[PDB]
Amino acid sequence: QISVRGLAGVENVTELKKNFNRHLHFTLVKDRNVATPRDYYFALAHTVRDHLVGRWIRTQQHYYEKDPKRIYYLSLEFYMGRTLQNTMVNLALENACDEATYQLGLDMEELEEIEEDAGLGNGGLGRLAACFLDSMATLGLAAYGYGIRYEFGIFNQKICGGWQMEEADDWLRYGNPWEKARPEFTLPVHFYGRVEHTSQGAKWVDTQVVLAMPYDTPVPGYRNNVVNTMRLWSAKAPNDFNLNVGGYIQAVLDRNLAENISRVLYPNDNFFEGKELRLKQEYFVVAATLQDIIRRFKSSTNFDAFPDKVAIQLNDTHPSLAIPELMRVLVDLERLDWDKAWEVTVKTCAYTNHTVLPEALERWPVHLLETLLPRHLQIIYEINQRFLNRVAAAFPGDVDRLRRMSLVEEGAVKRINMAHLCIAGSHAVNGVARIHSEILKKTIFKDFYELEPHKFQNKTNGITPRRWLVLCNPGLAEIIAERIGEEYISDLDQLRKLLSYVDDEAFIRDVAKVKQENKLKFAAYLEREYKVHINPNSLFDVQVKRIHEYKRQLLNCLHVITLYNRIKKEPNKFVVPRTVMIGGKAAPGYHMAKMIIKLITAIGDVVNHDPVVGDRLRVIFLENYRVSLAEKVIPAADLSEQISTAGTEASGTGNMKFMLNGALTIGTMDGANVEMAEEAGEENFFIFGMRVEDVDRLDQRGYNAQEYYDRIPELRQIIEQLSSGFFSPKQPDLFKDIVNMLMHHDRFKVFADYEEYVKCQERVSALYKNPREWTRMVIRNIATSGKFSSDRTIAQYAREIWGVEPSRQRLPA
Ligand SMILES: O=C(Nc1ccccc1)C(=O)N[C@@H]1O[C@H](CO)[C@@H](O)[C@H](O)[C@H]1O
Ligand SMILES: O=C(Nc1ccccc1)C(=O)N[C@@H]1O[C@H](CO)[C@@H](O)[C@H](O)[C@H]1O
Repeated sequence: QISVRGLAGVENVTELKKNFNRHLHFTLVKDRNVATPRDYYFALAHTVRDHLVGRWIRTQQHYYEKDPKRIYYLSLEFYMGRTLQNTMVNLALENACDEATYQLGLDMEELEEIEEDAGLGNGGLGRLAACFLDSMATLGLAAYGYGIRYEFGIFNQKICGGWQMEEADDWLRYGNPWEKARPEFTLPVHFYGRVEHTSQGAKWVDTQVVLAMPYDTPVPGYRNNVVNTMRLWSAKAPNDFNLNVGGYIQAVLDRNLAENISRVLYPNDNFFEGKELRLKQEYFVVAATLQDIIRRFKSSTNFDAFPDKVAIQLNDTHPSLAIPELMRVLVDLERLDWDKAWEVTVKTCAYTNHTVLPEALERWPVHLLETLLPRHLQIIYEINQRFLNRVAAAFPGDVDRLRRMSLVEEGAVKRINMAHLCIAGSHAVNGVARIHSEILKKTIFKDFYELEPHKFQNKTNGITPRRWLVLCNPGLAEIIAERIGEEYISDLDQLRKLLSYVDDEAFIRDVAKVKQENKLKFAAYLEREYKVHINPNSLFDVQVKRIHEYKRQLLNCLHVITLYNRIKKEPNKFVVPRTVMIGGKAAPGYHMAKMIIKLITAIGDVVNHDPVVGDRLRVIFLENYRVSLAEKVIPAADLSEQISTAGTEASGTGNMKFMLNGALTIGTMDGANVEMAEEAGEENFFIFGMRVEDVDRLDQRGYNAQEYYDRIPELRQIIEQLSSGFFSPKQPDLFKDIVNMLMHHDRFKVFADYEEYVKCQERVSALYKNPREWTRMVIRNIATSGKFSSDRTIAQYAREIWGVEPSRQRLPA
């Protein structure tokens, strides 16, 4: 149908059809008379997966022959989403499969909807890892993603009576056609035990063993025949585990305890919970991964070359135990001297920070590490002692610096600061957007920057244009390709060529047509699967991201209520119709976040049923926001809400997805919004509110929310409506906690940005009244979105941290 989706050759289509029928028969053990839609999905997945095998085997043998430096990306989260369409896109198989299935009497899009998301992440950090894997393969890097194969991913969100309910994400129930179990590469991981000091070195003894079984998933590069590996570990009890009939049976049942390690993803976004099971998960991935790395390195004794052949990237502090684990193996097992082992470790490891919120930073109680990982604790103490001796030599007499920089935090319970460990043990430390990286050097890691300035870098985040343009918005990808060709898909900077089309009447019409079609398609999705009715001609105002106070969904809520109150005051006055869509999951134990969701639905309940409002304002909570839903709503959006308090959103990546897909942005100068505005021009961005400096000034003075309440009559009305039970008639005090927080303990200064936000939103509505000028500004955004390709980001990691050169060169098919 459309060019960017590839060729549908006679030979290919015939071969796809016959292999589809072969799998339906031999693999699924079905015929066409009994086959269900799910059977058809699986037959297709197997048909496509067959095309990966040859390339996968030859990519890995190529790495064996050439022996390039290997990149190991360690993460507790990989938010992959669906794999079928992505695989077809990267293999140029989409049109061929579409044709083949069409001739078999099947709709491929319908089959694609059957696949479960691989929801092995919470949000931004997990999705970044996924985009990164795609870019690393597309850039021909010898890269491996290493993580955990959770049996249960991020929970499925159900909304019941306006409240979030959680249910287990049983994503493996029907099987996963995209993984290959590798039970022959199973490795032991050790826990507990004790440290024994012998004549020659320390020994870690009397441990309990859990097995780590790897599952490999292919990661195809974009049309370069490269297929890299994501290896995810699953926990397995050894056969003699816990080994009378009651006794025998119980011993077998108790194997569950060991296997619980990989059972479920911790559902916290930007928060630290010091649970033993989480620590076990963190060590489990680290221990199994490092053994795999060392084994592969030896199959190339001399560890001087280790950093020349290995890079380990730590996705935040979650796999920070890689540092003392590498030291443990090098010192205790390989018998290297401390100083050499340390040199190797530092040159191998690099650390990426993803948040400055203090509650999110990992600080593990010493007593936990003492029991679970006694040898690692000893190594951490030794690292700390040697590190502090260095600090003391550089800043003599600065006793407070010593305590501030210590890996060991004193207090009620002694804790290890994992971020401090990571900085000490890495040759590179980076933030994820220019403003964030500057904040790291100026505030939370200031002491470390002063000691080792060369270590600190920036690597602004990005998104893959494959999933986030070609896959989810083929219509836009096509109208761009018609003008500037196809090369932009792996060279997004080429989108700048679209600037010469900003006055092109045909292109303006095409951009606007593509958006309208996307909005119609999404409006049809909402009716079919949720029976909700929306005006497709209205401005699609969307805020999708995890529910957190710093992201300020509440500020959005305040604007929504302002609009409703204004309509009610002057009903027969024209307003630009809006569909306000808010979606995202709340962490199960985050009360305030759960209250915010209830508020959103409560506002919708009132607004959506007021006859005076009509089709002029609609408020919808998008249930179960996840990668597959993002691929649907983002292409349909007109306005992207990126309204975090300045200095709180490290980067954001949802922002980039919207920019690439033809939405305009209303946002604070926070995270990557700053660079987005810089790329597009501030005239082409709806910027409002406090900058970081303004927040700092307010903090010095003290933030008094009452001041705003007293001086803004429209804000007073909203608070009074909330408190009185206007939005909860049967439970008048339902939102008392929200009001109290806003008035008395608001860390994120919702009121301080209220006036500027509402004013800015009026300017959005004004522009939307002029479709031609709206679209022209959209073109200016898409055209300057190139910087935010994860290909750019990965190329920078490669050259500036890993010391490897990216390549767009094809491997033979
Ligand atoms: O090939 C497989 N997965 C794969 C292949 C290519 C790309 C992505 C995933 C796979 O899972 N094969 C399974 O191996 C089992 C033995 O190890 C067989 O019993 C299964 O029938 C087969 O599906
Ligand atoms: O810190 C994060 N997650 C987390 C933190 C602790 C425990 C589990 C997950 C996180 O997701 N941070 C986000 O990283 C994104 C990718 O760099 C950024 O775009 C976001 O700004 C940041 O909040």
